[PDB]
Amino acid sequence: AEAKRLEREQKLKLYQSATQAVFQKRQAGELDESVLELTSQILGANPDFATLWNCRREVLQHLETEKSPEESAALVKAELGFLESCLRVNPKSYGTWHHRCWLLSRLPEPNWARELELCARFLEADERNFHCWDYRRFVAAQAAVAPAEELAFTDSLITRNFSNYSSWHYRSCLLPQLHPQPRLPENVLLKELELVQNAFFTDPNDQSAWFYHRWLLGAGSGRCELSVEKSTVLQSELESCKELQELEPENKWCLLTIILLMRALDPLLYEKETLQYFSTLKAVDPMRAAYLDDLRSKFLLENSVLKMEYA
Amino acid sequence: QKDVTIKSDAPDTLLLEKHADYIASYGSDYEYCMSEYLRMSGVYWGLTVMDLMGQLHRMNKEEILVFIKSCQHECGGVSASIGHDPHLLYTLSAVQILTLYDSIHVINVDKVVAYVQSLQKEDGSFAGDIWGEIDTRFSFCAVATLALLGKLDAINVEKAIEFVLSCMNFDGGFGCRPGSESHAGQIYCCTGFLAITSQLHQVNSDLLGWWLCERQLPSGGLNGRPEKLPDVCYSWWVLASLKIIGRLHWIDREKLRSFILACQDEETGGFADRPGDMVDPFHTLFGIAGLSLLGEEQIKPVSPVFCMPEEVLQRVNVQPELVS
Ligand SMILES: COc1ccc(S(=O)(=O)N2Cc3cc(C#N)ccc3N(Cc3cncn3C)C[C@H]2Cc2ccc(OC(=O)NCc3ccccc3)cc2)cc1
Ligand SMILES: [Ca+2]
Ligand SMILES: [Zn+2]
Repeated sequence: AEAKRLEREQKLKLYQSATQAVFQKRQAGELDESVLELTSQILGANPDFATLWNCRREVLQHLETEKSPEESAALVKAELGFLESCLRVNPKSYGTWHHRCWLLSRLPEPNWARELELCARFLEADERNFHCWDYRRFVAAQAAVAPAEELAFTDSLITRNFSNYSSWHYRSCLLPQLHPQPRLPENVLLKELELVQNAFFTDPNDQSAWFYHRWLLGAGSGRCELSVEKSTVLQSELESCKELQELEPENKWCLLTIILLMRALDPLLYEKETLQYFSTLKAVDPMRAAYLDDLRSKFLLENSVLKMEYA
Repeated sequence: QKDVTIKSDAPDTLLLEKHADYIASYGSDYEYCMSEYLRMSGVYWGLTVMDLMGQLHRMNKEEILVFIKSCQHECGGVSASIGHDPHLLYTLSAVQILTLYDSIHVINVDKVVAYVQSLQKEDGSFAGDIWGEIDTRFSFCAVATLALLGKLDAINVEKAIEFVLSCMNFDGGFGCRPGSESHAGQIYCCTGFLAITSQLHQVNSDLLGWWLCERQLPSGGLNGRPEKLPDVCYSWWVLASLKIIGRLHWIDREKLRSFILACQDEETGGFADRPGDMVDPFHTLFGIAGLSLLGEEQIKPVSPVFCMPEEVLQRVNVQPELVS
């Protein structure tokens, strides 16, 4: 108690004094290496202290004016190591990741392949770190990496383990890029439906696949236009979800998906079953009862409009 | 599945008097000193929660107005504290505070407007400061700040709208920048932005509303994205968003309230992020603001857009229409 709790009033005084000294130096116009020394001591533990990242940038901008290409190149490499060490301690600080982007954005011949590996590494540590995924999209653009390559990266990440919301999200942005119009092609859609279906039949409790599948369900051309292949694939998904329902009667995602599939197939033909599935799902997921009633009301309106369009 | 189990001896009643004591005495300490980099926002959280509880008078108006004036720089931007650098985040917080106090002319309003205007990029986005970080959080800071000053026309609104809509995702939500994954925090900023700019018709309320209502875990608490732990601030980001888009009834209010109450500290006062953890004024604002949106009678009505008392916004006449 007395050792550790007391220790931080000593740590506070160091941060207190180092911070004082940084502002002293800064008001003096002393844009030198001593500020880099002092800020390294504070930013390691406290990377959300934005003003100190600004001081580092001011120092580096100044020093690059009065140092050689070699000395400036050496400062940049020291800055990359500092940044990596900071990210190891706190991989979720906005300030640290932005400083890295700022840094890499102003280099003449930056090494983007290396940066893509830093990303793959942090993403092994935490596959959901959105700062890292954001940095990866930044690096992919800067290095003009093709969508196909990033698509190959997501697949590998899909199958090695769970925690895939971030990787499915990235796929949802990449797929439209591989077929860029001013709505996926059915062939692409069918392949995606097969991949996602594998995922949620493998791990039926992970919501990310089910969310993505709901999107794919709307991403096509309409039920009036169902190919025999798409019709058959959706009917097969329906039967496979009913199978899953037998094994996992309290799995809410498969029940919701059954309703969505019946909609995608034939709203009026499956009207009776849709209504039955709504009662079951509401009993299984009572917190979503209000949502489920509103969705049901929506679907009934849709059905009424279909029935009135009758000849 | 990732959830917190609320132990049965967790608080189940609203301890208002202890919270006002907590905030009134806040800043009289280790954590205080280390959060100087967000001080202006810290002051906004304290003043706003006190004002929602009718206790604003217990804070130091005169001392806050001097602090704010000293935090405006020559560029017009406001810093979090004396000596720190200007940023949209603290410029917003300062303007919110001066709005709570009807003291906007404490600062140079023309210069704040020029500062905000200067941070907009060709694609319509906003940087948070001169160092260029782009985030939809800053699109919200910019138009919220300008809405409160009656100066929304000062920026390129159509371009700003285009940028925010370019951050909309497959799931109806929004991230930091184009292509970024949906996160409750950014959803809150972007729906708030679309409220201010009158563009809620561009949101898919049924789709986004479902994503948001699926944030509620068996515990009653809301998380910020799939497969994460619930907490009190996420509970505000999600509920506020749902209210803006007209779908607050898609969550279980009574389970949420119980979660929020269980985050209170019965002895020290204030709220923490989750039950039994260390309180702070941030989660205290958001717990309190969350309960008010849920209907709690002892708390003034709060704007889901500005996270300020509705009566304050009524007085300045900035009350954006919500979906329903
Ligand atoms: C306790 O350790 C931390 C960790 C991170 C931070 S932070 O600088 O990155 N920031 C502030 C923050 C403040 C407190 C307090 N008191 C507590 C947490 C916290 N966090 C950390 C956190 C919260 N929940 C999970 N975590 C890990 C993050 C962050 C929160 C924050 C900061 C600025 C914000 O400002 C705005 O978005 N403003 C736009 C705005 C303003 C008013 C109304 C509407 C929108 C909002 C939230 C601060 C302390
Ligand atoms: Ca007073
Ligand atoms: Zn939180």
